[PDB]
Amino acid sequence: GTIYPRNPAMYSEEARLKSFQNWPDYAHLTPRELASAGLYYTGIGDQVQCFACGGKLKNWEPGDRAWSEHRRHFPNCFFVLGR
Amino acid sequence: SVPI
Ligand SMILES: [Zn+2]
Repeated sequence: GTIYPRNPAMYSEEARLKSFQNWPDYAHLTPRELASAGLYYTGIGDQVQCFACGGKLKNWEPGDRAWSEHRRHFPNCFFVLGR
Repeated sequence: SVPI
């Protein structure tokens, strides 16, 4: 293909959801919302990564939404642009 | 949030 995901295994939303098993208790966004936006947990802090573009986000703040943060920071991601 |  002409595009290729940074993490093919995390292609699956269910695989992304499972990655949040040890998502920290202070991290306010839900695994549901994050996984739906393409994001999976890297295992460090509140840091997540997109399976598609490979961008990483951390230090979530109140009012942040997963999709709007993903699109603001990585607007050329194919998952963002395929939504 | 911020990018890494
Ligand atoms: Zn992305």
